[PDB]
Amino acid sequence: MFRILTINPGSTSTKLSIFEDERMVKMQNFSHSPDELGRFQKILDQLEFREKIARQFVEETGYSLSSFSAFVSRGGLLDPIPGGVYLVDGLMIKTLKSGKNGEHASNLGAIIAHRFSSETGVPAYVVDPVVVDEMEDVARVSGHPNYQRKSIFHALNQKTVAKEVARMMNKRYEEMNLVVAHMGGGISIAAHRKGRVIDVNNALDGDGPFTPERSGTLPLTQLVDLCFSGKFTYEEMKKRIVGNGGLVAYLGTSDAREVVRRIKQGDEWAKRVYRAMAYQIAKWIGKMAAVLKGEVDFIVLTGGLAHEKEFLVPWITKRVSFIAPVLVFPGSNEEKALALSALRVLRGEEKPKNYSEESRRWRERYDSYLDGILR
Amino acid sequence: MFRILTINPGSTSTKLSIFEDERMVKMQNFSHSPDELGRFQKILDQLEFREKIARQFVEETGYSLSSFSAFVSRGGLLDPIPGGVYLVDGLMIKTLKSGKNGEHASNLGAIIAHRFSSETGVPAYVVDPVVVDEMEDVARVSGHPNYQRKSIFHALNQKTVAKEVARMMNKRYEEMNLVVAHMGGGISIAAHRKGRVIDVNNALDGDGPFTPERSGTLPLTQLVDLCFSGKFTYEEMKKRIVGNGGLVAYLGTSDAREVVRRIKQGDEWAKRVYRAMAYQIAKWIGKMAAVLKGEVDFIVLTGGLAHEKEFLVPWITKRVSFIAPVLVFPGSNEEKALALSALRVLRGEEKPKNYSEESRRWRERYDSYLDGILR
Ligand SMILES: Nc1ncnc2c1ncn2[C@@H]1O[C@H](COP(=O)(O)OP(=O)(O)CP(=O)(O)O)[C@@H](O)[C@H]1O
Ligand SMILES: Nc1ncnc2c1ncn2[C@@H]1O[C@H](COP(=O)(O)OP(=O)(O)CP(=O)(O)O)[C@@H](O)[C@H]1O
Ligand code: NA
Ligand code: NA
Repeated sequence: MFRILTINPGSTSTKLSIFEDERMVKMQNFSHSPDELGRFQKILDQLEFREKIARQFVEETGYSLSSFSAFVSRGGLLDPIPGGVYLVDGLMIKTLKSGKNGEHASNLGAIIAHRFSSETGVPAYVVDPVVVDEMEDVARVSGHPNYQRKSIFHALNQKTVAKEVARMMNKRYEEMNLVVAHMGGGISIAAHRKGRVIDVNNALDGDGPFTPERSGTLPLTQLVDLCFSGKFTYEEMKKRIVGNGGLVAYLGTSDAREVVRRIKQGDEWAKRVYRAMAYQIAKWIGKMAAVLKGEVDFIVLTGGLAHEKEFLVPWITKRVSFIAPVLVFPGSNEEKALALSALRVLRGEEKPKNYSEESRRWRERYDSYLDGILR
Repeated sequence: MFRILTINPGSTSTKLSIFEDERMVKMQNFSHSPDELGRFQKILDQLEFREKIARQFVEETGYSLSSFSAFVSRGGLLDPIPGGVYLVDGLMIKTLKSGKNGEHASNLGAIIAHRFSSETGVPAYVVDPVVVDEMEDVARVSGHPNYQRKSIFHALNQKTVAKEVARMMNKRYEEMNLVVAHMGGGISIAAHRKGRVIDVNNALDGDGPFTPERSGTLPLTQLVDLCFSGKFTYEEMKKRIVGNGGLVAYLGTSDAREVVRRIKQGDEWAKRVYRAMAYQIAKWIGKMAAVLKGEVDFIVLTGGLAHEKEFLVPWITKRVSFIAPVLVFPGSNEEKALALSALRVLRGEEKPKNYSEESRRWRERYDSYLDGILR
């Protein structure tokens, strides 16, 4: 019986849970109000504030941090790496604290687990960071030398549902081909070729179909124009990619249930914009089908939007069932996903990756690719 | 946004959770040691003890019981009723407190929700009690007039996975035919005919295949003999049906992972007994296939034992795939299951049943059946 602690720091919340083997024994979401949050200049300044909530969470359990077998955290903005469960080390910490790859609340998670680790000797891990990158070189070329397509998406949910589909039919994730569509506030559509995400859109940076809250890919010219059109507000213009865009920008809401209600009342602009979102998701799924050369076992719809079975799901299904049957796996459980990955490691069913080495192996391969600087 | 509280009292534990719509915000399992538990004569005496833990659980949340939209509890030993979400009323309470249908820790749940209800005005519900009974008359005949086959199983998990399978393929639970096998410490195999469990074994009372901890159906003669063979210990002989039987009685453990480890070491008695359990599950699935006249869309393996994909799952699959394809849906989430059922009701997507009336409609039909007393 292994007792595990999962750490999941988000932009506006902090989720923690305790697992005893595969059974969850405690979980609590600690939301943070804009007020309470704006009290910090840089994101790193929240470090002690959030650690305090975690120590407190275990504290009022009667258990001590040394009674745990592992501490597991959501990855963060680490350098590109293959999927898997990594041991938190010195290089990871240095990178996270220096925000060399950007600052994000999720970076605090690994740091927090590491300290819990230095005080108890218990192992700390991070699994499937948002920077998981397992794509093929051909997918990196963008059309212009000083631009690269990068793999930045909800890799944890992707990998997790893919393995769930396999396990459901007692097959191996490694022997299938899938098109998995994670449709939440962010939308990533990935091509899984034999356990490897060979191509996917850069969801986190706003590339792809538009979402309930993001605008997704936008017209090039019209952009470079409205770019320096005086309307320049590096911030304002920058929030139209991850904050103020998509359904919320057209209908004034990012709640699908609200939008479906309107469609049932005869709202035509609402239905036209919602239908356009499904239309885009379908197109991208088509892109990924072409990536797999048509060899697709299943198309999987997952994420919050997969719950909407009256319009969205049926619309997508009609357009893409010619590629492969459609399977719906609604939602996503980050806590359970992280704890199980740590259990597999503790049970010796999976080998822990070493971020340090693993990062070098990746950069070495990427650097050989990047050697296109030869004129 | 509806805030819901789920109440789940078990034999040795108490699980509570708080949902804000479909998002879980707090959950905690309160295990109770034999010492702390044996401090009460009758099960009803734990009433105030467990209520105190629930009030405390919400207490340290900052929220007040009146800020909730609903209180949801696991059913209990109520009189037979169709599946669904019931409003807790006076008749239910009277029945639970009087243990007329038996005493069980799960009975405390509804009672606790009801009080929370009388203090705040908020609605209290119980969903899919273990006594859900939707079988056909033909399935009730046992072979002897003063004996009836009763439907007592983990109806919540059954109903829940069945609907999940449907939703997965965007079809309606009401338009399919399934054989669902819940394989945990208790094993129920049910025939789902168009959204109605028309037949299933009385898992809770020890009828069916043997389990990791229960003996299941036993030889009649050998039983009636060993019945009054002096070895009579109404208790001891009674615990060989739900406590001391099955794998634990043969191998000395009810942990499948432990048993699989032994099989990998060459243990032959272990492998022979484990294989016999799969063998039995398969036979019962065959019984249910005959109940559906072969019209089966899918065979679904769910519950803890569904996690064991090295032996159990593959053994069952080989024996029954001639009936219909096999789908594996491991585990079971009671908290999420209860909260979602209350959300659907609060959202008006499902109508709440009235235990009082619903119980009469059931007994009336049963009584017409029972009218076989006409010589
Ligand atoms: N039952 C339901 N019916 C219809 N829509 C639902 C739903 N539950 C959630 N949604 C919608 O699906 C969308 C996504 O929820 P999800 O939990 O995946 O998003 P997120 O807020 O966590 C952001 P991201 O996906 O980038 O992490 C929501 O924005 C909501 O509009
Ligand atoms: N990952 C895993 N691999 C193999 N076996 C597992 C497992 N997780 C659980 N099990 C086994 O499956 C069985 C059932 O767990 P489940 O959670 O359904 O049981 P339960 O204890 O809740 C009793 P009941 O099913 O009657 O409520 C356990 O008895 C255990 O031996
Ligand atoms: Na777009
Ligand atoms: Na038996």
